[PDB]
Parts: sequence; C-alpha cells; structure tokens
Amino acid sequence: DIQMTQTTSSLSASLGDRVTISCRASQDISNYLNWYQQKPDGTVKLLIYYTSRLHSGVPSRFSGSGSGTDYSLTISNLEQEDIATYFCQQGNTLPRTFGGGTKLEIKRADAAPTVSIFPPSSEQLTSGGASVVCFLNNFYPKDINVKWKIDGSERQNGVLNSWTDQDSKDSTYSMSSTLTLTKDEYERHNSYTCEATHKTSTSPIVKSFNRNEC
Amino acid sequence: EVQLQQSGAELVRAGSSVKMSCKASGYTFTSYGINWVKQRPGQGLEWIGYINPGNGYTKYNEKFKGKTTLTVDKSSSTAYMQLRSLTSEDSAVYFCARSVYYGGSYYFDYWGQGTTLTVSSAKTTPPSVYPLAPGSAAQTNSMVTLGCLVKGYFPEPVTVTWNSGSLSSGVHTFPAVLQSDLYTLSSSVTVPSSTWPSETVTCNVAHPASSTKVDKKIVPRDCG
Repeated sequence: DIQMTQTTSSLSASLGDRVTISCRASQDISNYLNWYQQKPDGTVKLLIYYTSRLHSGVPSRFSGSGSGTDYSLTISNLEQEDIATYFCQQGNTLPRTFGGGTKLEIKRADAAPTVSIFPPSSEQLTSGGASVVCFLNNFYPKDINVKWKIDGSERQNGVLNSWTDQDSKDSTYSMSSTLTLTKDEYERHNSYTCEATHKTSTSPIVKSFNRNEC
Repeated sequence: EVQLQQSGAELVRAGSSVKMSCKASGYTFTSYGINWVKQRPGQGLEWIGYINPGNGYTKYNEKFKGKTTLTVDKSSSTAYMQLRSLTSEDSAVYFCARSVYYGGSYYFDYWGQGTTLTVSSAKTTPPSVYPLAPGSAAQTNSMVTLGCLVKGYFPEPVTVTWNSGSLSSGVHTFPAVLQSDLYTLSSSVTVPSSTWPSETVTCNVAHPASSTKVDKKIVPRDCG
C-alpha cells in the first residue's frame, strides 16, 4: 500500500518563524492529503484536508499545498500553542496511512549536559538487585548518546533510558539512564562508567566510580 | 458540538480480549463513519479500519483484520472495537475519529481523547523507592545532584515531589519505562552544597492505585 514519509521527525524553529513540514507519498495520491495536529496531552485536531482546505476554526496561518507525491504544511508566525506533532495522511487508497510525524521544538543555544552517576542504594542491594543510575540534565539539542562500561568494556544489556520533553521554561532536555544487574554480578566488578557524547564537545563527558574505593 | 468520549484505560492479560467504547454526541450518529487509529510511542499512527453505523458496513486494514472487530450500538450512539488474542504488540493508544466526505475523499474531522491499552499480567504493585546519594568516593561541588529511583510499580501513574513541593527548581522527573511487566522511573533534584546533607532532602512518591505514599530520605552513604 501507499507509504507516507515525513523526512524530518524533529524540527527546530523559533516563535514567529515560517515553519514548513514536508510529506511524501509513495505514489500519486491526487491531493487526497490531510494534516493533523497532536498535542503532548495526546489530543488530536484536524487542520487541513484535501491538501489546502482549512478546517473550520483553524487559524489562517496554517497553510497547505502540494500535488502528486510531495505535499507540505506551512505555519506562518509560529506561536507557542503551535508546538506540537504534525501527521499527514493519504485518503486516496485503502488502507489509510499516516506519516511518521514531525514534532516541533524551540530553538536555543547549545548547552552541555550535566552528568551525575549513582551507585546502587543500600536498600536495593539487600533486595538482591543493583541499579546504577546516571542523569544527563539540561542539555540542548536533544540528540545525545549515553554509553555504559563495566570494568572498562561497554555494556548494553539491562540499560533502560528515559527522555524528558523539552522544558517549558529553559527549552533544554534531560535524560536518565539506568543499568540494572543482580547483586552478585554487580559485586564481581569494580568500575562503573557513564559516558555522555554530545555535540557540545568532541570528547565524551565521563562519570564513574569504583566499588573498591567505596 | 461534536464530541467523541472514549472508554477508560485498560489492563488486560495477553491472550485475552478487550472491548473499548467511543460514544458520539452532537451530531447524527448514523450519518458519519467511525475510524479507529492506533498509536505506539515510536511509530506514529496506523489506520485499523472504519465502520458505517447506518448499515454496519466495515472495512479493515489487513494488518488488523484477523484480531479486530468493529461494531456499533445505534440506540446509544456508541461504537465498539474488540481486540482478540492480545500480545504486548497491542499495547498502544487507540483513537476513534469521525470521517466526513469531500470531493470523493474522506478525512477525520473530530477525534476522541484516546484509550490506553496495556497488555500485561501484572497486578497493582507499589514501587520500591531507592535513595540515590553521591558515591562515597565522590567529591561534590557547589551544586550537588540527588536522585530517587522508583522501581517495580504497576500501573501508571506515580507522583514524585521533593520535600513535599518545597524544592521546585532543578527537578527532573523522567517518564516511566517497562521492565518485566513493571514500570520504573527516576527523579533528580539539584541543590546547593550548603543545603545537603546539612538539611534533609526527601523524595515523596505517591502511587494512587495501591494507596501508597512513600517518603524516602537521601542520606550520605556509609564509607567502606
């Protein structure tokens, strides 16, 4: 069936800018394209149908165009309430298909993450578990790679990551990484390392501790 | 005013079934089709199928036809979607939406708030709240970050604060993740080194489903 692609899944823009979100169809969909806006709270609203027709109640700054396979949504004079995710959708053939979506975000100056690592708590260890936690707080842009090492070699099993949405006040992002092990495995090794790689520096930010120095 | 109120959140064990609702108001129920859309964190939106409440005609996406069944209740203006043989792949948010005709096309002009489905054998379980102090070997700075690990609870949500709200700035509570059928989240708070450990720092995590209210204190670690 028809594949809908939005080549940009995250898009940076400032308030008052002219934002353009693109959408490509795998074949001619004859202007049978609709645009939807999903807010962080999950709610969804229709903006435009049949390429260019404005749904009732939608501000005029939302504009749609395109033909054949390529279509686009243009938002002039971006406002705070416009920060959301935008999905295109073809109604030419069955089954109906959506694009992956494009979540807008607020531009700001680059900021390096502040990194903190934490050994397992006494409470948890007495339960037979061991989780090592690493926060990477208040960084921008949101792309970041975290890497765990045990005794100097990389570890990826047991690692579960969580990312916050863009902060509403300072526009930064924050991330938590947790490496979970058994008490016994944790006690067979010494050095636990959290390495953060971010465009603010070519060299990773390294935080680590040693069990034998505890 | 057109409105589509969907049913509440669902917790169902895999291999079982579920039937969620979508009550329509503010318009003629029989004059518009009802479409169903599936959303999982990292894909976007999928069209399951649609039903015509007037004649009960249904068209399914072949991906969902085997396990999905769409029906309506014309006496209550309510559409139903049944999902059978549930797996973890069916954990998503499910929306209903009304479709309107234009130029031969159809488009979804009004959506419901969405129904969350979590496929899991877990039962209500309070979290284990673990305090996260800096490593004893660590030498902190003028600002010291403290944490709190909220591990092994079910279901969402959890409410985390620091000193019962009196520490508002420099707090990051992260979205939950799924381990083995259970949830885990964390939270950080950053305070001046003159504040901790000279004063108390406490994370307060609340889990309404289990009627739990845990206050955990962040104390310096024992050396050795």
